[PDB]
Amino acid sequence: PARSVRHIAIPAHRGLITDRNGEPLAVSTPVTTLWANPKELMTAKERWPQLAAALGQDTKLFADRIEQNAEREFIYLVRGLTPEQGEGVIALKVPGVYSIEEFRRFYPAGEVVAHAVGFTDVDDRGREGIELAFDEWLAGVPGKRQVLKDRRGRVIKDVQVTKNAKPGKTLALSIDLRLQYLAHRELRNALLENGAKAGSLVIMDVKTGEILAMTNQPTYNPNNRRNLQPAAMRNRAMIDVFEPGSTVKPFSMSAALASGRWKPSDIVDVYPGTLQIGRYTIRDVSRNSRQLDLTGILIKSSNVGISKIAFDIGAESIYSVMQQVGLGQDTGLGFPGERVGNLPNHRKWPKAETATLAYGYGLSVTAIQLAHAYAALANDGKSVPLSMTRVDRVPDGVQVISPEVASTVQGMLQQVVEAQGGVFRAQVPGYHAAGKSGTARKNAYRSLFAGFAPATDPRIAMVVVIDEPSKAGYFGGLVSAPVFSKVMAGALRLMNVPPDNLP
Repeated sequence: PARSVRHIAIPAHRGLITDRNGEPLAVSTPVTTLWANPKELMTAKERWPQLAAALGQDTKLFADRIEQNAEREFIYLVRGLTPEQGEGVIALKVPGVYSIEEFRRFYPAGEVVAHAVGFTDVDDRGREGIELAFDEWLAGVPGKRQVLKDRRGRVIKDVQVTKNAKPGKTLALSIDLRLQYLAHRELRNALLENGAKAGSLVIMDVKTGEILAMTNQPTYNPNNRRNLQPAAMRNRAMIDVFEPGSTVKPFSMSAALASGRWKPSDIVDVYPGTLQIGRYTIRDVSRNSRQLDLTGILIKSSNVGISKIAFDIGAESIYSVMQQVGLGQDTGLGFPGERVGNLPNHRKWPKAETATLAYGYGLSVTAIQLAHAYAALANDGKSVPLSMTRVDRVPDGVQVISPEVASTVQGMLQQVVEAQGGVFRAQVPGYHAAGKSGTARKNAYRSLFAGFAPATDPRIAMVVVIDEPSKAGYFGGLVSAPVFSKVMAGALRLMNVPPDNLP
């Protein structure tokens, strides 16, 4: 053809991702892509080696790429390039060679919030994390303009803009970058201290449903993804599913206290620390007990004690609490690769399954779902939907556990924390804290700690997961208690929460 009118897309600026206080997490930054019109280059062959060398490219390979891509009017040369870096190559005045400003994401907090924020592909489209989940919101709408191209498809005239570009929208996450740094730093130190391979830490605001922090290890620099492995890319808090084990006993206990049949001072005989159910044997972590009250069943974490309570109240009451606080359920966050786990139902709950459910072997959950469940218990038994975006108007939420029962369980979990002395305590200085440790079998396990503070008027729920630690104590869950202590202490101070353990 002697001429053609073509479309050129006008790229939109992608919206700013910030933390809840407007700290930048994902910023569209100007980049200059040197591009070439092969069809024009074929007229200036004596310039090629100076160009090649200016692109660090091999003179013969470059001359080859230009001969092969010859009946083409566009090739990329250096799609990275900064504002200026093209100007030095453009100063060469080679015919068929061009610079443009595009946009490319920069992630100022880097590895600290890699999994939450995610990243864009080389086409500036969401690939992982928030970047993918909110791609439409952030992307905006490419503009378009009509150009008249000569017989090489090079622009002679701009005819009209047919559509102006619409910038993408700013997005404020729920994430508090100050708490995220604290969590990231303290999880990394715990994994080193404890010789562990991986882990997760989730912080939630129990009143708003907001995810204040979500850190996984290992992590990755989203600015430099060259030699990344699947291990480091794994958003474990949302995709690793596990049996919550001892950490769900508080839900079983909530069902017991709602039933009309149990009070905290009631006694169960758990001797001799086993209970046979046909061919299955329930076995306690410690087997030195006879009578325990309901608080003691959580302090000792007796599987037999919670199983005997379950047989009495029926699995259906326990299933119903676990379902209502979201265990094995869709969070609605629509994060890419987010797992829902599994909360088995039955018409007729068999005896083995009644017990296993009650001590957290019947089901599978994510660290996010476990944090959300603890939020409901901390929030006087009211569940508030999860958010990874800043919550200005708090949704209604659902009363799933009576405030009275929630208050009683909170007080039992404070006693669980007060029972542990020494270096593996979850005790939070200046505050009353509440929580339950646990292990999940994968020999190897995940160390779990779930809790909330302040215990008498809760603000923050936290789940710690430490994947195969090497600190081989009898109680593997306690490896996660000091991390909870340090990160809870820091989070309450950063959020100016008044101490509830004064003299």
